[PDB]
Amino acid sequence: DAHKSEVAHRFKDLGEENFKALVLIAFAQYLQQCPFEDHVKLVNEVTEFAKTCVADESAENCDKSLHTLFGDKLCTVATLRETYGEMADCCAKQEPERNECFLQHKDDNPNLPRLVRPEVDVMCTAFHDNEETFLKKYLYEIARRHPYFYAPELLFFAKRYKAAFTECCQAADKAACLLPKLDELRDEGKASSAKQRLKCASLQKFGERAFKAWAVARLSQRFPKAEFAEVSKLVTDLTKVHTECCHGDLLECADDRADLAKYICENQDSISSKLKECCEKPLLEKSHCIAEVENDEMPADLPSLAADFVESKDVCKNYAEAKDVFLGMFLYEYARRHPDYSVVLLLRLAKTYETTLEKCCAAADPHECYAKVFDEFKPLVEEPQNLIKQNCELFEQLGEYKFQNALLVRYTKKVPQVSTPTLVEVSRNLGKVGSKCCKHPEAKRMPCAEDYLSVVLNQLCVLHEKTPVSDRVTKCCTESLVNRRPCFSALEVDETYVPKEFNAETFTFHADICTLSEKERQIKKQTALVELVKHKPKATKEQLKAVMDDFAAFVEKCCKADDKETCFAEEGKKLVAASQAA
Amino acid sequence: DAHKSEVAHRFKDLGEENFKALVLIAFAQYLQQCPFEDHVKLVNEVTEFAKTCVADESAENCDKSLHTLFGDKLCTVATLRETYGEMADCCAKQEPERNECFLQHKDDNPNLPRLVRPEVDVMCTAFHDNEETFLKKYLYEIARRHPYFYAPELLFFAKRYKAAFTECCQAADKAACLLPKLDELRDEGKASSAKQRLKCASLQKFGERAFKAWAVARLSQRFPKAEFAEVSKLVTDLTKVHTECCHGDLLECADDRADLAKYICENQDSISSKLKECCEKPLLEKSHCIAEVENDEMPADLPSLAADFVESKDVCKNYAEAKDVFLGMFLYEYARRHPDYSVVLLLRLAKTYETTLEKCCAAADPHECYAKVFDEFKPLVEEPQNLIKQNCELFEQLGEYKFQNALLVRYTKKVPQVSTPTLVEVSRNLGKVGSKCCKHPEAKRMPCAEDYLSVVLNQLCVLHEKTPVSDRVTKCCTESLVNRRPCFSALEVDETYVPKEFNAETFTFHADICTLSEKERQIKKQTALVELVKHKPKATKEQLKAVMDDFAAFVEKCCKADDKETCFAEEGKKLVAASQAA
Ligand SMILES: CCN(CC)CC(=O)Nc1c(C)cccc1C
Repeated sequence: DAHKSEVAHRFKDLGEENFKALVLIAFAQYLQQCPFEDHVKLVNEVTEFAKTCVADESAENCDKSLHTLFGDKLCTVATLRETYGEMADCCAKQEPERNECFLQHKDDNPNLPRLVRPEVDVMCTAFHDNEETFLKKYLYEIARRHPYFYAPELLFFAKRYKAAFTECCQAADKAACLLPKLDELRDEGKASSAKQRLKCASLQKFGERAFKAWAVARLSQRFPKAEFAEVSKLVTDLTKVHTECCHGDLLECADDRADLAKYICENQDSISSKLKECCEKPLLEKSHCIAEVENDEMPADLPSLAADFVESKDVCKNYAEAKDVFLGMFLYEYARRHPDYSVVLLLRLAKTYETTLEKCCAAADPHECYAKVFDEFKPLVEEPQNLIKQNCELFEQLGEYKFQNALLVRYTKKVPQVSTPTLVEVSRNLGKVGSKCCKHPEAKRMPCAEDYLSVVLNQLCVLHEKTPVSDRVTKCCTESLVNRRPCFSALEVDETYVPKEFNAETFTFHADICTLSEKERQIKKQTALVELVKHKPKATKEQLKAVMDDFAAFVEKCCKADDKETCFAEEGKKLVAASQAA
Repeated sequence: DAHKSEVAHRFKDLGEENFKALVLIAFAQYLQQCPFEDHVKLVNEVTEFAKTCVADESAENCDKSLHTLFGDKLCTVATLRETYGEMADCCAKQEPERNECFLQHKDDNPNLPRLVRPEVDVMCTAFHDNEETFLKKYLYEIARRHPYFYAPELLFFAKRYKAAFTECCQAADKAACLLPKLDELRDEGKASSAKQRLKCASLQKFGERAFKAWAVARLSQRFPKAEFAEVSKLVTDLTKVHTECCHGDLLECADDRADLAKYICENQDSISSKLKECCEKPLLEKSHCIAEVENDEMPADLPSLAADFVESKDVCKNYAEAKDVFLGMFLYEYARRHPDYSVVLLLRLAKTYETTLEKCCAAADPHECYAKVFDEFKPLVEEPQNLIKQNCELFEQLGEYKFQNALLVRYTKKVPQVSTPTLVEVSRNLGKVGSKCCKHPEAKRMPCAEDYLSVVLNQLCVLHEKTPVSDRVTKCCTESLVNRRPCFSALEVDETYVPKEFNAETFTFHADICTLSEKERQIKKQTALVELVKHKPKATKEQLKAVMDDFAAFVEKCCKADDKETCFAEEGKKLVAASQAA
């Protein structure tokens, strides 16, 4: 924007309140390993500095460009820098240089605990004793575990967080009033983080060319009743925003986000009739809703494509002279008239249409060349549906657990070279899709699935990326985006895998297993199974799905055995030695 | 002791703040998981109750005992109990059954992150704004991370903690007065907590005859002015105490520790000269100190053994008739006039005398069979002095890191069959001894080493025991105790080893190494070297140390390299390739 003290420009538009946090995030998303006090200090130190910039724009450094004032204030530590012998010490670099050498250090999976909750009465207690130190830490614990969270969205949560307390902290059993709403939050937040990560990942990995086509797709379905170039307008608007939330430019990311809120609430009419009640609520609750709203009704008369995109004999006339924007119409039109279609599906189609025009505009009699181009669509607009059908029908039989086990093997046979902890975190999550998609009607089961799946396949690629072990994966991950899911399902087994070296400390379990949560114990069964298949890949399931039964009946035998931490080494000795038979 | 409302009978020996702390300890040592806010609450809930026991001796349940009233307030965690999902239903069992079924499985090795201290700028800030909380949080952290750790000592560290704060929170540079004293604190209690564990370990795994003979020794050193009947007595007193704190009875063991302190400070005149002062601090600090004081100046006169034990005509007289306490009479005599000897050396000596008297009282002409027994001592009193002498030179030539490497290679060839993650853990620590020992003078290095060592050897048996892979390592671990160091220092290489199959997926490294910490980046190089050796055992410390350099200079060339993870890919492949040379 046009301003000298760039700091203050945003400071105003966002407000002292939406600063101390939009800045707490920044530090949290950067230094993650660093404690609470360290971050509140630095924020309550960039606040004073940012207060003098509210005075005279030409003070100390007020003229600077945030990134500068940021990284600098970050090297105010150089203390815990011992935990960073290399990396995060590169403040020697200038601009951009070091700011890049910062967005890189962000750990996608930090070595942290789950946040254990104090009992419900102790939470409300701390909520009163200091209603602000409380809400701050929540905003922080999350932002350090999710370095790529939609920074502004993360604000809205702390709002629903405060409210969740301000209401639920008064009733005979306020306890059971609160949690069922914190959990909605816990998850619903964890879900947003995963979607956003994908958006950022599609920017830093496939430029914005790819990104836009996504918005053109999900912004059409959402606001179908709105001009093509009015959407192509919001699409480009939204892009700049998300580019700056991924780039770490939080303040301006929110500043731009709100700027859109205002705007779309102005052109509320030439956009849809669902923004109504959402504009009448805080600029905070504003942005959020607007994007996660309901789709609007289709157009009355519909040109039903065809003549508009396949029949018009002089196709290339508007193609070789347009390409982009022209294909953008095709998308806008197609997507807007398919609130049932998955976003990834519309793109496979559009990239299919593009694969046709570029092949037909190079042959005699082109206007009759394609024609049967929509003939390609059929298997592709069905294949996904037939897949969701299968795996859902299967999910409703094996149940979430045993199902995650099916994948644990299939996906672990396909690429054993992959980190064991990942194969679990991922496979478990793939199983989690069936739970929150096979509850939907056939029409809406299409997106939810292909979408949630897209998300999870990414947190596979973002994990493997830091530690590349199977170039087969990196092949599926780097080679195209709207070809990721198709790629993996296509992967076959691996005869070139040398069965992992035994290691008994692995298949050795202890009474520690007994004192575990139902899930963190399942996750142990999971991890066990993975390291297992990796040990002798060419093994059938009826055998695994037997050795596993044995183990389950074992862990459940030495958790009920009179007083046994002794049999985990006696019966466990037998189990290992026994299973090796077959 | 004795009293009606023991709940308030204790509130009169410590009286709040010394009571609000002992409660935060006992609790945070059981509910190691439940957060801080929960623990503070649970401490007040006992205070306000123990206050209504100051109101009138007989009220609600003031008459109740402690193990009982603690369990009651313990079955208050009706909330948090998912990690206790199959832990703590023993509230059904009554006294004493209920107490046991609690101790039996409270984590002995929690899964908590390493405290990342804030900036010293804010630690002091916090130390002022809220001195009370900031201080009691440390107690909860340290007490939870050390469940079986003594409670009194814990309190001591706490006052020295604030002492380091009240004193150092104002200086041109407080960041130089502070953490040198805090790092000092960490590894001290860490040593005390570990040296504590070993104590119980030996007591439980090897009866108490082996334990008494241990205290007899290090007591005779601490207090050489004391008679024997005095020392002998103190031992049985101390043996009762230590058998308790170990078993878990921390409520009475703590009492007895305070009971004993009275008797040692009662008659210092027939015990030690160094007592005087410490017997002036409150009853709490009068225990922790007395045990860890200093070695009283040797007597003004000494009959220089020999005549007592070597001749006596029939030493088999007051021996074959009294056996123990005779060797104890001896150990006392010997250990009192050898303060600088390690307490483990003195014990090998006393076992060498017994084994001798047993082989000389079995052949006609005893006083001529032995009388030449103090000869076998000559070597075994120098033999250790030899191994500490060498290694110290070596240490002060390679430094910690490179010294550990030489060990990772040595001990690894000795027992390749061991868990890599283990060999590193143990080898590193061995290299960590020389640091906090090779600084001390010549006299205070025989025990310093042999002490700090048997702890590191112990935390090898606890690791190996969990996963027995080499019968000649559990051998050394079980076979005797004072034959641990002698057994391991004996282990030859291993011509019978099957070189761990290649697999270079462990020999591949990725950018993440750079964004690691000083130690944890070296932990990987050492994890590497171990895995290296286990691939072609019969190499040479010439080639190993050689290739260890190429790699070290490689990870350096690849972290600063432009900005590449492709570096590690292309370069690492060149490293593996060239490493295959030799
Ligand atoms: C059963 C529905 N949810 C919450 C009510 C389960 C869940 O969220 N599990 C989960 C969490 C919370 C964080 C990291 C990894 C996992 C597998």
